[PDB]
Amino acid sequence: SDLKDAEAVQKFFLEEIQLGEELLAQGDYEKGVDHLTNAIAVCGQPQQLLQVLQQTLPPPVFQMLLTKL
Amino acid sequence: GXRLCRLLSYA
Repeated sequence: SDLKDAEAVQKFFLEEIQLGEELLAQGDYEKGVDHLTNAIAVCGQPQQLLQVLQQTLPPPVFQMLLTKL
Repeated sequence: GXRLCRLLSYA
């Protein structure tokens, strides 16, 4: 890992979170969760992100997100 | 979209 490698991961992470958030605002719960799942997948320790998402999403939506990992 | 990213940085 150089700076390019981490930078591409940070950028993907940020794009997916943004898409996740927009799609959910539009009520496409399924695709929004897919995007959030991609952002979670690239974090070695997603606990804090998950706690923030639990505070931000409706419970059944957060639930769903947990089943996908 | 973006408020979620902002919220995540804050720490």
